[PDB]
Amino acid sequence: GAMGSMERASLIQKAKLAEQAERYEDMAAFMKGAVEKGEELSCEERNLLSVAYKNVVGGQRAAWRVLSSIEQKSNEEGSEEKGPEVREYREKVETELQGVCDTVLGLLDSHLIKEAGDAESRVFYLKMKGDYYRYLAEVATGDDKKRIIDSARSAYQEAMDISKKEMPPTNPIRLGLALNFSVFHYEIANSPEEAISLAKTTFDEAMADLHTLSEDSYKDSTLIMQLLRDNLTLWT
Amino acid sequence: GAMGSMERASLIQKAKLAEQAERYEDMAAFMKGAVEKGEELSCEERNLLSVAYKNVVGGQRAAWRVLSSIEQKSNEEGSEEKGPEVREYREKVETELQGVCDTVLGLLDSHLIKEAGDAESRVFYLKMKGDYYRYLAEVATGDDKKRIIDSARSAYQEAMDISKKEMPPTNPIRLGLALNFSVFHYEIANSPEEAISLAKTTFDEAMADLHTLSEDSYKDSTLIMQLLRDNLTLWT
Amino acid sequence: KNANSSPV
Amino acid sequence: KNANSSPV
Ligand SMILES: [Ca+2]
Ligand SMILES: [Ca+2]
Ligand SMILES: [Mg+2]
Ligand SMILES: [Mg+2]
Ligand SMILES: [Mg+2]
Ligand SMILES: [Mg+2]
Ligand code: NA
Ligand code: NA
Ligand code: NA
Ligand code: NA
Repeated sequence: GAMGSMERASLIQKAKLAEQAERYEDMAAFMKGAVEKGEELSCEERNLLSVAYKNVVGGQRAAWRVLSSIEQKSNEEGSEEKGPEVREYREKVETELQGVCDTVLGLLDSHLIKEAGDAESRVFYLKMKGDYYRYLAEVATGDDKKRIIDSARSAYQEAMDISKKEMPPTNPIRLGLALNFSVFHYEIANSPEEAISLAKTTFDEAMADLHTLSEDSYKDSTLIMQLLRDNLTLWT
Repeated sequence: GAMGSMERASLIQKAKLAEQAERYEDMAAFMKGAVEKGEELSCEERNLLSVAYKNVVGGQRAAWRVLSSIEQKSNEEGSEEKGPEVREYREKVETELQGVCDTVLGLLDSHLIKEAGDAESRVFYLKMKGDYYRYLAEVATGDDKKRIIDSARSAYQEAMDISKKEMPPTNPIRLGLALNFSVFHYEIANSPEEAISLAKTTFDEAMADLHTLSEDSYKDSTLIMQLLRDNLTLWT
Repeated sequence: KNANSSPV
Repeated sequence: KNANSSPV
């Protein structure tokens, strides 16, 4: 890999500089290089890895949605035929998005999840696995679509089982996992009732645990609880 | 080139899709492919070329400024030594920025400027040449810095001479050229008085010509006049 | 985006 | 950015 010659610590240092510069593609390449050193990631390093790829794929997803919308309008009645360019360019962005998701899933499988023994790291990586299969599912249309969806569901479910056993209901990663699994149910699995039930129960169990938290932990947890509430407001 | 097999019209169509999707690197690659077909560019196509590269280099310039600031703070008294990583990563972004500027200047030299006979196209391309030498000048420190600055000045000056002879004072490209040449004087050439004089005279001569314009032309010209006023407010 | 998801 | 420049 192109980062093979750079020190692990220098890659982490440069990932933080890239974040400050909003250079998220660089940030992701630096963090991929750090993962490929083969050592486990600290909590801060896991967050850098996630932030980097979240921003890269987030831009790709936004572009794909713009192009898919244009493509859909081109297939409506009365729409003028414009040739293959819209489909071609949507496919270009789609293939690049799929490539990033495959890269992330590859890092999780080689060998971040295998070596993650603590609840916090294992849940973090399994949530990531669910997330990037969910992004693959957003664009899937072929005979692998059901398998992609089940891969997301399976990863989220394993993360949920560990998180419920080993983490408090206010833990921000537990909360973000539940938030994302609820979005998976609503947007991907055609299960809005399951999505709403999960968001409600997650919110209520966190509320009951806030009294145990310091001021700073309270702020971290309520930030994610507000996203659950925002979704419930959209959905009900 | 990688766009060599795609139709000119398809490249322009995809440049417009990339703009809608805020995929400016793609947009620039599509427009480079269109330029390399060897035909002159229409007014709309020149605008697509400029918008694409303006956004690509604009992100690079913003990142370079963040990293240069961090680097400068690292060289202040009492600052802890952190190794070569800040300089290395600033240099990485700088080299990529220089590469984009060189690409744009290469397109202007092969052969957009040579084949531009009309005032509007020739001024547009010479202004672009000044702009991308100005971006090179923003990061230059070596023995070529004076030559880079003079290359920007020379291109802007030729564009100014043509624009004053052949275009009305309200023409948006004439106005944008004067705006950018004034920024060159203030930020690059250490000539704030020249910058202020140019912005003032440009603004006043446009004001005197607004009465000739339709409502839509009036809106286009006053938009750029407001940027001249904004700079004068910063500078005086 | 159709719904809010986790910042990390 | 230190000053306003042209949108195109
Ligand atoms: Ca394409
Ligand atoms: Ca570097
Ligand atoms: Mg080492
Ligand atoms: Mg372990
Ligand atoms: Mg042809
Ligand atoms: Mg000609
Ligand atoms: Na077409
Ligand atoms: Na625990
Ligand atoms: Na260092
Ligand atoms: Na004229």
